[PDB]
Amino acid sequence: AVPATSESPVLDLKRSVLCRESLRGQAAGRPLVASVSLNVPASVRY
Amino acid sequence: RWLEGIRKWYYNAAGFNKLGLMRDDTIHENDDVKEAIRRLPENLYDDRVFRIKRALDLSMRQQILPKEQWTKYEEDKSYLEPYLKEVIRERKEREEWAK
Amino acid sequence: LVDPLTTVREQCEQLEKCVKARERLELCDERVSSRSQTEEDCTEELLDFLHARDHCVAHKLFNSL
Amino acid sequence: ATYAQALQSVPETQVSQLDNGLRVASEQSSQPTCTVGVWIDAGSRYESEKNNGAGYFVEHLAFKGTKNRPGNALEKEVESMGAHLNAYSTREHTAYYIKALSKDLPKAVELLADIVQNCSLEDSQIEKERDVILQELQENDTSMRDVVFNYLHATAFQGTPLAQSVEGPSENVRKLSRADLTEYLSRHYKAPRMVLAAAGGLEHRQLLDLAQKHFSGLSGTYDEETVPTLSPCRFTGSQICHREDGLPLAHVAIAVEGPGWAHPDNVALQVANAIIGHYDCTYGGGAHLSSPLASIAATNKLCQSFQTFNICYADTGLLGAHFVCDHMSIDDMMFVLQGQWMRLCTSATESEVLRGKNLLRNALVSHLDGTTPVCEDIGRSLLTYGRRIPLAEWESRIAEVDARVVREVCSKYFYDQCPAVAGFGPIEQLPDYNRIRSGMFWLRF
Amino acid sequence: DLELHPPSYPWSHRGLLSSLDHTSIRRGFQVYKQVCSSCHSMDYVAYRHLVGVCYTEDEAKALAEEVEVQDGPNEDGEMFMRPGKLSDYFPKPYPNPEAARAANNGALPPDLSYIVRARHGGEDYVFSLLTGYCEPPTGVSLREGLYFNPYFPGQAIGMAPPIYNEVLEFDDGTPATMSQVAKDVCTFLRWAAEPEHDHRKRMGLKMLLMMGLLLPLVYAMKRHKWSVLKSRKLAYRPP
Amino acid sequence: MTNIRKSHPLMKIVNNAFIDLPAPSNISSWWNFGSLLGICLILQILTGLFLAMHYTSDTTTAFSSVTHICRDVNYGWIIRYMHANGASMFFICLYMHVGRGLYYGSYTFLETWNIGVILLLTVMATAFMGYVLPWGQMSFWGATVITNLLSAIPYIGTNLVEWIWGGFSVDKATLTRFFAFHFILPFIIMAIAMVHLLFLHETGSNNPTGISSDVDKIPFHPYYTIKDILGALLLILALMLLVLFAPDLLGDPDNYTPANPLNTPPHIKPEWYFLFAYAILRSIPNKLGGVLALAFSILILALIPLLHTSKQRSMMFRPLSQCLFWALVADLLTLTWIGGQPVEHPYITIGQLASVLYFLLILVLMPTAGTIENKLLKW
Amino acid sequence: SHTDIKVPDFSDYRRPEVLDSTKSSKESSEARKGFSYLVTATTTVGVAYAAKNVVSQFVSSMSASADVLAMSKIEIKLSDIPEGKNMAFKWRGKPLFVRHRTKKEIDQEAAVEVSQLRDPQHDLERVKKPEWVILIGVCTHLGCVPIANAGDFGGYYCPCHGSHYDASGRIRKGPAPLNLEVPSYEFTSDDMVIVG
Amino acid sequence: QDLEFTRLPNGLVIASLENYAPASRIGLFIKAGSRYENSNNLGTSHLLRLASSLTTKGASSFKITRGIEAVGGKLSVTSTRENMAYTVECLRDDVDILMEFLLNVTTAPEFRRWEVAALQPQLRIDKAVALQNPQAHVIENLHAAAYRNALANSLYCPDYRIGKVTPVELHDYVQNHFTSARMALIGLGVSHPVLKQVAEQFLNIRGGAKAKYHGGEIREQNGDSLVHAALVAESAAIGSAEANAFSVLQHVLGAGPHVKRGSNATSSLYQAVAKGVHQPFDVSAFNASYSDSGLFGFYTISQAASAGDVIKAAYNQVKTIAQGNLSNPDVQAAKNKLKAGYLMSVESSEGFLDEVGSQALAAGSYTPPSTVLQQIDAVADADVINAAKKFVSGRKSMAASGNLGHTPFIDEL
Amino acid sequence: RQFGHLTRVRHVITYSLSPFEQRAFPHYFSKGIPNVLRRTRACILRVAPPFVAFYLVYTWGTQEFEKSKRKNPA
Amino acid sequence: APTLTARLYSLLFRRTSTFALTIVVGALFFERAFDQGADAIYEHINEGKLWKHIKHKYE
Ligand SMILES: Cc1c(-c2ccc(Cc3ccc(OC(F)(F)F)cc3)cc2)[nH]c2ccccc2c1=O
Repeated sequence: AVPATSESPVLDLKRSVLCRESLRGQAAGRPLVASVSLNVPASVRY
Repeated sequence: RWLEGIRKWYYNAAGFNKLGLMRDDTIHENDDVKEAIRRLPENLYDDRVFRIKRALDLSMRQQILPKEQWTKYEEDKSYLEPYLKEVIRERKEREEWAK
Repeated sequence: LVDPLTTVREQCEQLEKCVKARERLELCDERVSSRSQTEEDCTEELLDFLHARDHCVAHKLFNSL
Repeated sequence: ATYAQALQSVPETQVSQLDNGLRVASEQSSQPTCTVGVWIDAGSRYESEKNNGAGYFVEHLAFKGTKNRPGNALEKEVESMGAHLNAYSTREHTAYYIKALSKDLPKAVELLADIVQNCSLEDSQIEKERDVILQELQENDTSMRDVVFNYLHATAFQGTPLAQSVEGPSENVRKLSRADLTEYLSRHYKAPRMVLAAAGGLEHRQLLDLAQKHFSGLSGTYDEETVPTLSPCRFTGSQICHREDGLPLAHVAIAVEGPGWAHPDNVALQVANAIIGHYDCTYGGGAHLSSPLASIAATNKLCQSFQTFNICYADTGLLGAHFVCDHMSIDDMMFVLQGQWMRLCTSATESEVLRGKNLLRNALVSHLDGTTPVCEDIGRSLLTYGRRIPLAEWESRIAEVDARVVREVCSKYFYDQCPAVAGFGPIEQLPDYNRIRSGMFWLRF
Repeated sequence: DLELHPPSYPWSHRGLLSSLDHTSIRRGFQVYKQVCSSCHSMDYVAYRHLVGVCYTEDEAKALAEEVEVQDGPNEDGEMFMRPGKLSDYFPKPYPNPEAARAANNGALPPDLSYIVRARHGGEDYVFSLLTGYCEPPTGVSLREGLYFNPYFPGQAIGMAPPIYNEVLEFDDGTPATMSQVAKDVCTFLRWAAEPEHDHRKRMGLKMLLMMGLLLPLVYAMKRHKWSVLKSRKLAYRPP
Repeated sequence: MTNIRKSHPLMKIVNNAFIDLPAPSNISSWWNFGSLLGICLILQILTGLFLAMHYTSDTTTAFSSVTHICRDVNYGWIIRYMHANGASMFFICLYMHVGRGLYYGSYTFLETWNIGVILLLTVMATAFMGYVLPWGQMSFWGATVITNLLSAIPYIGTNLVEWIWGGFSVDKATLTRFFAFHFILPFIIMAIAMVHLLFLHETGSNNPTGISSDVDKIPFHPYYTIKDILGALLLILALMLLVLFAPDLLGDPDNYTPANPLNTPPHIKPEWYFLFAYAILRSIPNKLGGVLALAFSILILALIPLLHTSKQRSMMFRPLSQCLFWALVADLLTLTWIGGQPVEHPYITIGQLASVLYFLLILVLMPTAGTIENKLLKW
Repeated sequence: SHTDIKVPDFSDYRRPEVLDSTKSSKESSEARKGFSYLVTATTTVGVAYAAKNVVSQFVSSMSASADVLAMSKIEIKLSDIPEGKNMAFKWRGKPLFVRHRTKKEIDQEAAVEVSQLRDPQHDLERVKKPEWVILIGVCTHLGCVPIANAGDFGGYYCPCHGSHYDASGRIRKGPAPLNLEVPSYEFTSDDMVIVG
Repeated sequence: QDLEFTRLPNGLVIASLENYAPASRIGLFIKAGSRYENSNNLGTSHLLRLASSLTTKGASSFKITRGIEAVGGKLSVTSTRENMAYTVECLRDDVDILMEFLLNVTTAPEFRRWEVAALQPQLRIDKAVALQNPQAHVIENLHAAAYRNALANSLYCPDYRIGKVTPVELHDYVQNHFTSARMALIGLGVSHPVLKQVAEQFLNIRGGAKAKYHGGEIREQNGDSLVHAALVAESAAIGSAEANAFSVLQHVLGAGPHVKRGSNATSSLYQAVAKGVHQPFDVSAFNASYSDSGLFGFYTISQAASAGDVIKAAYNQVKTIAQGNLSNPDVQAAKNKLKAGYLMSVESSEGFLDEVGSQALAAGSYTPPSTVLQQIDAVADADVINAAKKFVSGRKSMAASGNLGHTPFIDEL
Repeated sequence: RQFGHLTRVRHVITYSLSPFEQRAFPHYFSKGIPNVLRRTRACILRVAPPFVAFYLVYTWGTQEFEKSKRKNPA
Repeated sequence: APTLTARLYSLLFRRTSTFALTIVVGALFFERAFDQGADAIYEHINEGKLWKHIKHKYE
């Protein structure tokens, strides 16, 4: 129904990490999930 | 030596410096020049791209830079020489080999 | 019947540029008409005169028509 | 047991006010969990050039200790009660809030109050958060979406405070003293500019009380001389074209000037935007997608992604689209997108407007799910509209829009109007402004 | 062979937007009629051409009726002679060039249709020739019937001074001085050679006005479109 | 896709050649001349076709049919004078066009350039045969003199001339065939001009700096569509100023007395745009020598690229060259003047000097100028 | 940062309507567009005017010239054709017949049994004045010229294939399919007929 | 209104809270995750997830898209290792249109050769995008390293198999895994009576190995200047009491940020690591738990050159928890965090649907939140030290990605 | 070659205004006049000399032709 | 009230269809106005000279 939070372009250079303040919240904690949709950009979760 | 009088004169009369161009920006591109340009590092390419972009945009407006901004005769480093010299030196060699 | 043309040709004739040119006319008039055995003529001097006369005539004649 | 009905018995929002003028807003349900916090009419639009990104600087400092809880005391205490403490700054709105056990609402509201009012802003903590912003600024440089949008603003509202980025220029980050921060704070963080909003299991009455208990010291005294007012912001039809052929994909962002928060036209525009829609290469839809922009982009690999937006500021906004595409496709993306604006403007169908309606109905109903979205809707609505608009009101404005409205409204903003364009990356193909501008009308209409 | 070029007389039609004086043409026509028609021809002008220019339809019909012209055959196979219509051209003096030479001592009188156009100097030149006839300069003996005119090439012409005072009475009663007679006939010989003159100049003025409108308009359209690029500022912001 | 502009086999071609074509940002007014030449060509063809609806190529009727156009055909005059001043405007546009090419070194685009040389030659052939069709004095006598030059050629020369003529003199056949050639050639010009652009669009345009422009290209539409309209508008002002205020200015009076194989006009000379090469012919005393000089005075154009010595492409940054070029221009203006004068003193000498100066500038001085300039940059 | 990019000052270039940075451009949007499109629209009206004239002339050229118009009509003095006589003229390179019909011939063509005619065209449907019948001297069969006052109907007779015509110029006998052609004419007075 | 629950004779669960909201979420949950792929059809379930909206018997591919979109609806398909979840959302008045679609997609896909062929490249795109998150590399690797079968299966189809998943495999997979005995149909904003009746009439479909933990390591050498690394031992299975112990141990040690831009002053691991090494880094306890098995450990993100120090530091912190250092205040914090986390996770009507349906498969019925918090309280400090003890002495699985030149091997640790 | 495949360019920003936000003739005479003069000076000593020379060769030659066609006083 | 150029825009120039109808109408009027007005300018400049002026003397 709603568009996703970070849209998904393939072939598009990655966003950088240059401090602890951006890193924390990255370390994985639960197993993987994958959703695909009709509307909403496809994403991968812990 | 003593012709350096004319050189400095010719330079200012020629007048490409008024567009912030350096001498090698003005070199007409044949195949040797193309290769030499192709062999320039990021820094030197990007500068050339800019200086021309700058100059062409000035050409379109029918203007020149402020005199402070003009390429000073002495500050005109001959950036393309090393690359071009070798591009040519190389070609002359394969030409020789074809006999 | 007076022609305005011959009026103005007179009027113009009394100007320094004209009077000097007809003097040029008259010198050779009584140089060739005085000398004999001389095939040289004097159109050139008449034309000098007419050029300067008729320039002036032009400037003023059409007024009368 | 119908939809029309369902709307009717959604919990109402409680609206109250303190002496100083702090508004207190609440929506309640039988809920073990809640969210509460402070929304403030403060951001970059309120900053000058000399103190730009102060609001952002503070955001870094906000959770770093208070006078009552110095250093990591505030952190530890939120952590140990299982609470989640969070913040955000836009060009118009700051917001700090806390996700908590319903039972811990009191301490929740105490803590929020400790952050806003009695913020330490330690010398060394400033100098540490100084480097951090600089590095965040650097990471942000490698986000093309981020950059293109910053640029759209910068060129759209050039020579105003809306042209300003939230984060501030690096020059400021490097130079902003602790003096500048405390001055910014006292000038902008005032009770009539602020709203305390909460959702979950909480009797409204309790919140209002608690508001009094901890937010009573908040000042509402702008002397006549220095009353922060938002001068309108002039939009300019313009282009900013940062060409960097070295990057793999082109970002383009193009907008006309939108009406801004207040205006009812926003509703019909949202309908129209939903028609045109959004896309990326991960979508199931393909050719069969409903939106012609989406189906055409999909079938012909024009772009990797796109969204329509309609960003609202005070009395202005950015209504447009952003797309990310191959360096060869910028022309074809721009042509179909502008094509679409014209088709709605001139010749929208009923069925497709019905679709737009249904999308937007669905959109904002399922958005407001769980306490944080709802808490925020309260907090922000109070700042933007001066009130929470009930869902049933949204639905009344939505039912109102037909084909005729979508045509008229879209024509007002899109048809034969100057856009602002930002492109970033290998944009050598990205069409010339004159060509883009001529693409805003049909010589057939 | 020196050369004296004519001076540039301030004609009623000299200027950019100046028409021919049509009353002058009507007189000048008559100076062809009564004087040159005998010697010269004017093949490209017919009786009709005068209508709406110097003569009414009916006047021009009468002028046409006043002349003989051959027509035929009739069914018997004979060429007869008849009164002119508007559709008849101004009729030639002789049957051919050779016959015309016989009549004028070897000289062929040029057709006058285009004479203003076909001689450097135009009406200035013809007017100077007609009024410039003079006695030779001293030193000069022209041959037989080779009269002296200072404006003719080689300075010797085989045409007797054709105009003099009162060589005709004008329809409108203008005092027929030699100069006036030459002015008028030149005005007509202008129109002979270039009937478009007036219409052309009308178009001139309307063109100058339209261009006056469109040139700055279109220039502004150009500057408008181009202003996107003209204004633009560049920045090289290398990493 | 849906851009029919890019899709449709026919529209694709127009889109690529007139709309989305990358043109340099900075091209000057000297680049307008291509467009303007096109317009001149269409202009000639329309006016030409309309004149041909009323003209006849029989020697007896020919002169009369043209005057018939100018007297009795509705607006025949404005059509005829437009066609004749249009031929002038063609040559002005051509010479400015070629001038641009020389100064800015556009001739480096060799196929484009040579096709240009062919185009030039063809328009010359067209305009030569055009001026004959009225069948006035200068038409007829001009045509006799020039054509005849071919007789200078050893052996075959004299035959070839009578073969062009179709008889022992410029008469019936000559005109009737000159009508046909004159009619068909513009169409061939049309074709060759398309080949001209076919080559152009492989590289796209040069620009005044002479420096490659792919860093600052703009689409032809709207920038150059708007400029062309403006250009064309200024072209139409030039044309109509001649046609409506001075139609006879650029031609010759003798072309208003019919062609007479007896009476020879005082100073026979072709129309102004040949006068420079007419003078070059008259420099050289020997006839075959003067034919080969007049031949070389045009074909030398196809030599210009080989003679190029500068390391820089354009003359913009090249002062000596600029001067020699402006010399060469003024010299050409002198040859034009000299060509219109009688073959007498002092014009004979001036001419000789001018003709020497012409070939000297192209073959020797301007190449040298190039190398000096170079040595002065330490090129 | 990219956040250090600020857009240059365009004030020098701007319209005064949009110089005021704290006001909405949306006021002047109606107007600024108006001024610009007016220039466009005005220009088009100018060029319309021109193209009309240029096209109009070129089309005119192909319409009949002054000389073709001058052989368009013919002026025939009626008082020069006596009663009973057929006078022929030359018109459009064709013989043109103008006949003074007598009191007798008027009554005779009016009484003509019309349903016997190969080509009807009643007399009063072929004339303006009954004493005058104007016809082209071109026989409708194979284009010969009929001779006045011969044949079975005392009108015209064409010797080529035996075409007999009456005093209204109607076909009555022979192979001719149509009546002799009636030209466009008018009487400009009691004396004058203008054919053409 | 509170939750209703049904288990038909055919094995199928229906659970549904009618809450009279304006929106209706329905979810069909199926034991059809990646784990039920064998070594022959690896990647089939991934194609199957991309494959909704492909023609069905009752609706065209066009109709599924256009129809759902018409009403503002949404259809999504989510996969873990153990289940797949087909979810429809819509305004409440259109549940039976979306329900028609849901049934068609799951009970009667046609999987036509041309459609299925056409869709293959989506595997590359989908996977490609997904693997942009480095956490996805490491977790997929981790499972591969730790298991010999089933739970080792990547969720994303292996490269070799792209272009090669057949119609027949898709049919086989649905026919053998999408069965009444394997499915739970969950709902908000819908009456239980008519869900039951739908499930009886349309979801009555006839029915159809243990995951052996192995312990290995897998190391992607790739030269980023950050090294992602995860170290785990076998944890307890979901549904067991011991599993609650692990959840608590996770939250003692530290499992995610609470305050934005915060220092995580209560996170035991974060602090353990922050003392050793100062430059950009992050660490969390990693806790997975499945029907057969579980993995518990930690995930580091460290500078390439400090990966050694960070992993060792982190492991050491677990060792002192396992030795015995653990005060009630810490375990109280951990429980409060966990308790708060659980309630918050089921706060949205979205997360709730995931819990209801999630439990419905892996256990008998719905456990109310109140019972669950009680079960977290039921964890003794004793059980937490056992969880840590189990981890330190358990056989290890490891996975790393980055410039691994200073990343230790398992045997190096 | 089509827009999109012309050349490689890196790190160049271009700011520009819509034609409807700006004027066609900013500082048209104020700036125009001096720029024309600058331009005129810059080329005059390269362009003008040859035409001066033409003027001279021309006016000399013309009246030399006239003079030589007069009679000589001897 | 917004300005006159603005009135012109919203009434005549926004819809391309009205823009074109405007052009054709305006051209019709421009045509006659300009023809009539410019002819005046020509005929005054050439007072008494034109057949149109001296017509009356022979009728
Ligand atoms: C193509 C091009 C032009 C350019 C050339 C001509 C015209 C007017 C014109 C002439 C002949 C025509 O006949 C045709 F093609 F239709 F069959 C049509 C139109 C207009 C423009 N001008 C340029 C200017 C600068 C750089 C490039 C070009 C160019 O490529």
